[PDB]
Amino acid sequence: SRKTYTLTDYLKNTYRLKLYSLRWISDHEYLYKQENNILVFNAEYGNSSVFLENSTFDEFGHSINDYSISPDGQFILLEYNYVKQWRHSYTASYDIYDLNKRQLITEERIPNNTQWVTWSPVGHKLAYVWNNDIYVKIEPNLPSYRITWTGKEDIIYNGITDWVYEEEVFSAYSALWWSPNGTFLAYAQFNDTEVPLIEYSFYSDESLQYPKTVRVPYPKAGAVNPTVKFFVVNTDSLSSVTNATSIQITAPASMLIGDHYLCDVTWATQERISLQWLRRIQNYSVMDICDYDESSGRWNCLVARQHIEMSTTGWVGRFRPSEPHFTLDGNSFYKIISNEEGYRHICYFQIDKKDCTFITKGTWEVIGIEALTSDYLYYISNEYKGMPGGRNLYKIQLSDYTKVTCLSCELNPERCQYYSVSFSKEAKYYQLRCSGPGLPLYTLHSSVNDKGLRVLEDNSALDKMLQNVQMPSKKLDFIILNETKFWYQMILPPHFDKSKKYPLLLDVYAGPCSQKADTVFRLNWATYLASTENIIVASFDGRGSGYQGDKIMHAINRRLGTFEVEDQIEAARQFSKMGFVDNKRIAIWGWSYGGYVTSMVLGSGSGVFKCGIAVAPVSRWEYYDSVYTERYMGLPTPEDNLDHYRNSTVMSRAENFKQVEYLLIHGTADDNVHFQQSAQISKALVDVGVDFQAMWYTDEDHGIASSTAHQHIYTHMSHFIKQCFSLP
Amino acid sequence: SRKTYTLTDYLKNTYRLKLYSLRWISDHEYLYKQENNILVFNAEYGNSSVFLENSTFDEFGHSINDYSISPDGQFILLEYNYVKQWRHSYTASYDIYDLNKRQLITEERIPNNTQWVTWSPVGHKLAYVWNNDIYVKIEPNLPSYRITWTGKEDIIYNGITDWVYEEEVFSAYSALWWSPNGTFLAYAQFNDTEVPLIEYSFYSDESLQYPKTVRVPYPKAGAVNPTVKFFVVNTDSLSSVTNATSIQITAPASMLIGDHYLCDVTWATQERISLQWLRRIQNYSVMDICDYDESSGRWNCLVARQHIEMSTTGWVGRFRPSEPHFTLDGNSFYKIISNEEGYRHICYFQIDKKDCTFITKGTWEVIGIEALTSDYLYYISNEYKGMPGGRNLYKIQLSDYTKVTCLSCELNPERCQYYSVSFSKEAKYYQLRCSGPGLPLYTLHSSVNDKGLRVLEDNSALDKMLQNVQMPSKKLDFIILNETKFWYQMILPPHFDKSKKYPLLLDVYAGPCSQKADTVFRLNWATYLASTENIIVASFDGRGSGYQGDKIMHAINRRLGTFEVEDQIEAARQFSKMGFVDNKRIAIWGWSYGGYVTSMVLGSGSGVFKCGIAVAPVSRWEYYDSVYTERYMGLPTPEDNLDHYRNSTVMSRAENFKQVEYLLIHGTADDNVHFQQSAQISKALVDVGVDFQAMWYTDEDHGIASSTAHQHIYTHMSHFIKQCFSLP
Amino acid sequence: VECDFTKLLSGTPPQVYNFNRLVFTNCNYNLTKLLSLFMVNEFSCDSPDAIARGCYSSLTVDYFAYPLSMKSYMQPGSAGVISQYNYKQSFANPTCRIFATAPANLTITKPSSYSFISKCSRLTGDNSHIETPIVINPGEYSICKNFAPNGFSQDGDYFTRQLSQLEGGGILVGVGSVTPMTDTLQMGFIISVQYNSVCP
Ligand SMILES: *[C@@H]1O[C@H](CO)[C@@H](O[C@@H]2O[C@H](CO)[C@@H](O[C@@H]3O[C@H](CO)[C@@H](O)[C@H](O)[C@@H]3O)[C@H](O)[C@H]2NC(C)=O)[C@H](O)[C@H]1NC(C)=O
Ligand SMILES: *[C@@H]1O[C@H](CO)[C@@H](O[C@@H]2O[C@H](CO)[C@@H](O)[C@H](O)[C@H]2NC(C)=O)[C@H](O)[C@H]1NC(C)=O
Ligand SMILES: *[C@@H]1O[C@H](CO)[C@@H](O[C@@H]2O[C@H](CO)[C@@H](O)[C@H](O)[C@H]2NC(C)=O)[C@H](O)[C@H]1NC(C)=O
Ligand SMILES: *[C@@H]1O[C@H](CO)[C@@H](O[C@@H]2O[C@H](CO)[C@@H](O)[C@H](O)[C@H]2NC(C)=O)[C@H](O)[C@H]1NC(C)=O
Ligand SMILES: *[C@@H]1O[C@H](CO)[C@@H](O[C@@H]2O[C@H](CO)[C@@H](O)[C@H](O)[C@H]2NC(C)=O)[C@H](O)[C@H]1NC(C)=O
Ligand SMILES: *[C@@H]1O[C@H](CO)[C@@H](O[C@@H]2O[C@H](CO)[C@@H](O)[C@H](O)[C@H]2NC(C)=O)[C@H](O)[C@H]1NC(C)=O
Ligand SMILES: *[C@@H]1O[C@H](CO)[C@@H](O[C@@H]2O[C@H](CO)[C@@H](O)[C@H](O)[C@H]2NC(C)=O)[C@H](O)[C@H]1NC(C)=O
Ligand SMILES: *[C@@H]1O[C@H](CO)[C@@H](O[C@@H]2O[C@H](CO)[C@@H](O)[C@H](O)[C@H]2NC(C)=O)[C@H](O)[C@H]1NC(C)=O
Ligand SMILES: *[C@@H]1O[C@H](CO)[C@@H](O)[C@H](O)[C@H]1NC(C)=O
Ligand SMILES: *[C@@H]1O[C@H](CO)[C@@H](O)[C@H](O)[C@H]1NC(C)=O
Ligand SMILES: *[C@@H]1O[C@H](CO)[C@@H](O)[C@H](O)[C@H]1NC(C)=O
Ligand SMILES: *[C@@H]1O[C@H](CO)[C@@H](O)[C@H](O)[C@H]1NC(C)=O
Ligand SMILES: *[C@@H]1O[C@H](CO)[C@@H](O)[C@H](O)[C@H]1NC(C)=O
Ligand SMILES: *[C@@H]1O[C@H](CO)[C@@H](O)[C@H](O)[C@H]1NC(C)=O
Ligand SMILES: *[C@@H]1O[C@H](CO)[C@@H](O)[C@H](O)[C@H]1NC(C)=O
Ligand SMILES: *[C@@H]1O[C@H](CO)[C@@H](O)[C@H](O)[C@H]1NC(C)=O
Repeated sequence: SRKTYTLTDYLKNTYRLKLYSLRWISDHEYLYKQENNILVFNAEYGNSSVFLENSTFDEFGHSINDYSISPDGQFILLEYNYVKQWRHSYTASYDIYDLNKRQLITEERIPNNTQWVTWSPVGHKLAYVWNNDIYVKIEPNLPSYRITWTGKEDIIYNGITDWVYEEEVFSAYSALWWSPNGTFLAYAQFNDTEVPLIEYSFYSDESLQYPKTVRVPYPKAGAVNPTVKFFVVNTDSLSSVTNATSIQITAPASMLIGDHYLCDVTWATQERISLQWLRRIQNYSVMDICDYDESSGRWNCLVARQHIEMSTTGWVGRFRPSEPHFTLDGNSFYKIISNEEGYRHICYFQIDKKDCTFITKGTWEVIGIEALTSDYLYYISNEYKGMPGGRNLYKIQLSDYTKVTCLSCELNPERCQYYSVSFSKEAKYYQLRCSGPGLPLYTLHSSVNDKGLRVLEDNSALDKMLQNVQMPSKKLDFIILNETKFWYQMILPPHFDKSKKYPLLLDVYAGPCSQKADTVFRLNWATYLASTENIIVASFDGRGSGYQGDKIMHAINRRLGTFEVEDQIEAARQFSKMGFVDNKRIAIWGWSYGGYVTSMVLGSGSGVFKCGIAVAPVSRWEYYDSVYTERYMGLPTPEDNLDHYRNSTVMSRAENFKQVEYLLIHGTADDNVHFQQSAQISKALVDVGVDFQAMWYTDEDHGIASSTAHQHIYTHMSHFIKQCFSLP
Repeated sequence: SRKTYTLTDYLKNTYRLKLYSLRWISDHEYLYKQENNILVFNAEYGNSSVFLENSTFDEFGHSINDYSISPDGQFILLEYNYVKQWRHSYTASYDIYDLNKRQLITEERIPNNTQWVTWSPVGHKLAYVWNNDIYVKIEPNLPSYRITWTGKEDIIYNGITDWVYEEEVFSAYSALWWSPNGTFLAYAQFNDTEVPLIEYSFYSDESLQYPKTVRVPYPKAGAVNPTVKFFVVNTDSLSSVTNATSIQITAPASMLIGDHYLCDVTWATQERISLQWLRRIQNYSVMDICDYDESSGRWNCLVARQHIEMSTTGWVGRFRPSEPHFTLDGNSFYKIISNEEGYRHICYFQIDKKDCTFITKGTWEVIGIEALTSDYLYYISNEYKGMPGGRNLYKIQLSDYTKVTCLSCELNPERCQYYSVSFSKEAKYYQLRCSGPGLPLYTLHSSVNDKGLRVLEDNSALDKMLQNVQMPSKKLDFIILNETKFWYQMILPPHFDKSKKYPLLLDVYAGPCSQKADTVFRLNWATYLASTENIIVASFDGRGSGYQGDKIMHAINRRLGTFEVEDQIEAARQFSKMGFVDNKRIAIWGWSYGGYVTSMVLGSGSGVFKCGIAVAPVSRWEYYDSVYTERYMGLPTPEDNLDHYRNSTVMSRAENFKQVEYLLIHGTADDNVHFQQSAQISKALVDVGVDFQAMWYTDEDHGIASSTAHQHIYTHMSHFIKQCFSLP
Repeated sequence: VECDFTKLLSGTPPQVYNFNRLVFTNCNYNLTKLLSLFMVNEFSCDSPDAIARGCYSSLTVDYFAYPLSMKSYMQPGSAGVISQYNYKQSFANPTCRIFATAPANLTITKPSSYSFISKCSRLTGDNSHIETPIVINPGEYSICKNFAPNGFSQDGDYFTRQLSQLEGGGILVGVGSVTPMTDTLQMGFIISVQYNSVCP
């Protein structure tokens, strides 16, 4: 009996998954940072050159965490004084270091507390956002040019996104979109004036004797939403003697009748852009394609160029409507469009033609387009062996749509089944990063003949040190409940026997379009629970889970917290009726949405489960933000959906909590799911009179990412699980 | 066998203590609320006659809350729509009901959300505060006269105390003081402009989706205190055509050097008022006696009439300087000050001669002055058998100071030892309220010859119910320690034998001038712990406990958390070596300051204690309010006492918490001890990495007096105690 | 040259502690025109005829804002707070006092209010507990003059300043009261003169 995966092994990160992260600067080469040194690698022959040394790093007076490379390679951007604000937003200080002169630029440096700096795709044009204002530098040793004058703290955002767009719509802090050769700069301006504010106290270090109040514009469900504008400025005609001007590309006439969003921006060709707008009632999206007019100097958009995506059964897209992948000439594009049956597939589009011809067909979904040069299109799909939890890279000839070849199906079937790819500039070389059932293996390929040039990382040392530990297994299978295939995963303890009965902890997320039963290798809390405590950690993909067709995903439309809860309960019943699961030692835990599902499962009065953990759960859907709630539930007006808004609350079913043990953990400084929801849960549970456990984590975000708080919360959940299961 | 005192009996209040609350309205008549009927009683004869009917007030659509009687008996003041704001402050609606006409007066009603209404001591003058402004009504069916025009919400308080004065200085919401015959109205104005605010979120009922944030003017330790002004307005010269003029009485110039407080206001005679001021460094206080002249109408306070009280070793007074008790002529008064030996006793003072002559001496402290007539003076002291816990009533003769008669020493030696008194208007009668080792007993006496008239209440049915059930027994004794007796109490379980070792829970407050070993009969959580779980609950009075002389009380001056913690640890050591206490099952719990003492004992690393509860504890003394912290520690100024301010934090002892079990309970909407404090404790404990338990109670004040929250918190405390002691 | 009472009617009048001595009319002295424009409310001093005609040597004047609703503290013999702190009548020279009221004509500009120091005592001691009031000479200014000589805004204004040595070496506390403004301005004229150029 050798050693096991202990809790301190997970908390202290003793077994580290080695990551081979590279960035292509050209067709031929890429950069890999190793031993605090930047090295150029020629993909054809190996050829480990050198780009930067330790001398540049230690000659400065401050530590540097991240670097950025100019595309021409003549400049490097150094980032220091990192102060994180949100999940994607940050503020930092920057300085430009020249490589041709090997000297640091000291004239007109980037000011302190800069929100976002981006390089032009070609050349060395630099545009940065400071105090919610856009400044463009043609040269790093030249004064900046002011673009926007309407920036204001927590009111107007220019070139950057506010909270709700960054969290849900754009999934990034950047609202700047350069032209393909760095001529036009397209930015989005957000107005936050009627948006109501959330106020939570912030208890800082012990020196601060008065807690600060954090004021964040947070549009809750049914409240006012930010208004988005769009602008395009010309960087070629920038002069310091006059103000720069921008031309506002307005929404289509079908979008200005009501509230609208701006979900996707993509530069289609050298002089045209393709905006994608989405209605507040998120089942009607229109993509607007606009061409630059040289004669008038403005941007015109044609009605016939508009393309309309509709969803009668539910919402449009998976999370956001997918980005288009235009061709080289810009006269056609490829988009992920749901079929008539329901599955999402690639549809070949034309600019001036409404109809599109699908190029892929089946009972599988295309995850996303990656690259296309002139003749083959590379996409990721879950077609291989009918597994929605596995991803592989496929290529399809543009002329003949029947010609489909898999470049990652047969590379290593027993080890890698979850592929993610990164391509070069002209897509002649791609790096396959498989994270399947085996250890993550990194390879380098040439797209001309699809031959493996070399392996970049195969985790040999981790494979060496994993022989001394009893690693848990992982079984992926399905059950047929309502004449349909529903997949589930199980992390099983080592030396697993079907005769012996084990405790089962149901790790549940159950979010809309969420996959929890994929073949991804993980070293997490479930690994410790299976290896050390001998606890089966199981996940299920019920109704509402994505990558399985629109029939399964859109069954949860306008009814949240009903079908996923019964699906989790029925999955637990099937797991207990299989035979190797103890019927009296079933638990359930979750984070965010997972906590909400756990709360409704424990409050359902089913009696299957013994104890439950809800880490920062959602309590009432009026409390959560507008975009996420309104996408899957609609507006809470009295005549549309207020009944299920007031029927799908945790506090309405607090009477049934007396039969279960509840652990409620939430961070006080949480901005995604505020402390108000757990406060209301606690208030309802003490009004009914139910005994339960609780813990607040001060100055903690949604993820509880600080190392001390992360170790403490996982130790406390481990203690609660051990006490609930009557384990030593 | 027979039943025990269960937790359900304590929380549901099945064994209810019967009280006899009476209000004197004349020399020999007092009121009583029996069966929702106001009854006039006679002191000499005992016959009762009905004053107010049932149906005379329930004919309205709003249920009344409490009644206020005019001294002439012409009107009754009824209150309803009770809304609690702080511990003492509230807002309610009021209406006046006539008793001769027997109708309601709807001519000029008192407006809604009235803060504080008081009757004149004679006549039927009214003085109510609305929107922090003073309104005075000569007759209830007449228009009101506005006194103060400068009132503002959370800025200027006119006639009502702000937060800090109500909590610490005045211990009431009333800042209005009528003249003895209802001619002059004395009010104090509080300025809160430069004082910083405290922000805590208030997550209200589930319908509200955006939490409110509460703004309270809260001067912390080292912050800026509120500025007080004092005014007296003549109510006999009121007119409806001109504004009322208020004459301001300035503070003594000894206090104008720096910050100062107004701590006590007492009317001497019809034209003389005595003011007591307290310095910001609360060890120098002066009493200002002011006369009203007729030539100018200005209140003049002579320098020769000032009386100076100072303490060279600690702070003056017990909590605030003691109020004087003037004679009929107003040329002399009796006051409680500390003698040369350090014990509080009564001085005969003269308003022109500086020196005082002590009329009481010994090793005991006079608790308070109750009633003064020309022939005798009545006071309460802890002289009898030398027990500081006991209270008895004594009368001294003004002509001969060596003739002291005790009126409650031998009324019932084995039942009643903690006496409280309530004299009549002329102090011709006094109702004695004993609450000794036995059940509370309420007797009525006449001061003409000290003859017992009758027994108002003796709790007969409660005696039957308590002799049905097993109940714990108290025990009062002391230990020698460092040649100074320190008293303690122990609530022993029923059928208590010394041979069997019992678990100990050291119920601790240990506040400055706090008594925790008094002979008071209480039906509390400790009685449930002793009667059901067989837990010895103990309390101790170490250094800093009051009513034992200034040498004991002032040992903790400028040093908090270093002496009383050591005394609590030493008391636990002595209790463990008594013989009947299991050393491995000793716990500790406390409220507010008791939570701070518990946190410090657990962080001391002594190893005596196993687990600890600290509900709403004090963490750092720079977080508590200015008056309470600066009275016992001084300013956090880095040339005076910053070393002990930064040495007396719980967070400095966070590493030693690893050997004990910690339960941290706090209310989110607390105003006395903020949620910042427990947030900092939790942050330190998760930064060190100490496993501990926590619990938050939303929308709960410092008291946590809501029934559901009270039941839940005491059930959770019982669960934690039972799981810590492994009780069957 | 020719001189008269021209500087007394210029600008805002000061208060009783901020009194302005002025010496003029050395060559010629003008009679019964300041009394004509500003009528007299009382004339009693330790006669109008003796001060009206008769040559003199040096004439000084005293003027300050002084309401008629409070007049009895400043007497030849009195124990008022104004007499002890703010201003005391001088008896070294033949002097007479005059209290005047502004008529309906607005020739003079009104100040905010009438204010005067109620307490000008000195604090000294180990704990600053000994109190000693500072009486003032009839011909000297009160030492609390620097606490806002323009006036006191409210009734309870206290301003403190640590005194220099060469003055007592203790903390000085100055508290000044205020009376409400009347309908018209009101002047306190005090004229002192000693026995030769100042002649009618
Ligand atoms: C309650 O206290 C506050 C301050 O703690 C008082 O406000 C203060 O009012 C005075 C006027 O009486 C202000 O003085 C003025 O300041 C301005 C600007 O410097 C200056 O130009 C004027 O000549 C005059 O000196 C003072 O600044 C102000 N302090 C503040 C606002 O912080 C307030 O009056 C008090 N309440 C009552 C009812 O008196
Ligand atoms: C980057 O792209 C822009 C957009 O097409 C180019 O600008 C145009 O260049 C053509 C070729 O000379 C001119 O006829 C147009 O008048 C230009 N339009 C504008 C708006 O400038 C630009 O030349 C490209 N950059 C480079 C270096 O070639
Ligand atoms: C951001 O939005 C606010 C309102 O949501 C805009 O304020 C309005 O400005 C117009 C001027 O065109 C006025 O007529 C309205 O009365 C204003 N309304 C309010 C509520 O202030 C504001 O101009 C917008 N800012 C930007 C930069 O677009
Ligand atoms: C560019 O535009 C900005 C804003 O429209 C101008 O800045 C304003 O200039 C006026 C005077 O012309 C000032 O009164 C404002 O206070 C300025 N506002 C700000 C925010 O600075 C700026 O002058 C313009 N510059 C040029 C060269 O036209
Ligand atoms: C998008 O969703 C909304 C609400 O889910 C749909 O609006 C409803 O449409 C049905 C059918 O026309 C009506 O019976 C309802 O009264 C509508 N409700 C409201 C609140 O308007 C809308 O039709 C959907 N859009 C599309 C293109 O399917
Ligand atoms: C009593 O005093 C108050 C406060 O000074 C006076 O109310 C103010 O009067 C002035 C002058 O007319 C107005 O400009 C203000 O707007 C008034 N304030 C308020 C809050 O009413 C009031 O007039 C005085 N009453 C009498 C009879 O003199
Ligand atoms: C209440 O007490 C006051 C204070 O003495 C009385 O007011 C004085 O009464 C005397 C006669 O008793 C008069 O000579 C004074 O002029 C009064 N002074 C003032 C300022 O009013 C008042 O009379 C008493 N009221 C009652 C009803 O006894
Ligand atoms: C009240 O306490 C203050 C300080 O809290 C005492 O003042 C200090 O007394 C010592 C004694 O020599 C002096 O050395 C310090 O300079 C004093 N400090 C200050 C700020 O005054 C004071 O003695 C105490 N007793 C009183 C006022 O009676
Ligand atoms: C740079 O420093 C790192 C550690 O700071 C070291 O591992 C590496 O070998 C160094 N490289 C060079 C070229 O000095
Ligand atoms: C390696 O790369 C360098 C420049 O990156 C090139 O000059 C050299 O020829 C390469 N070596 C080969 C192709 O063997
Ligand atoms: C940023 O701050 C540092 C130190 O505070 C200063 O030296 C530097 O000049 C600042 N940057 C700019 C662009 O002013
Ligand atoms: C919500 O619950 C109520 C129960 O009072 C029910 O009548 C109503 O139909 C429900 N609405 C739904 C399920 O949409
Ligand atoms: C008044 O009400 C009480 C309780 O509401 C009731 O017991 C009593 O009989 C009523 N009548 C009288 C005359 O007290
Ligand atoms: C009690 O009776 C006496 C007469 O014996 C009477 O004067 C008195 O008013 C009565 N008391 C009450 C409260 O009615
Ligand atoms: C107080 O509120 C009640 C409720 O509407 C109203 O009837 C009453 O008139 C209010 N009081 C006043 C003085 O307006
Ligand atoms: C109090 O604090 C000072 C400085 O913070 C330190 O030097 C001293 O040792 C401390 N005293 C204690 C911990 O008793």
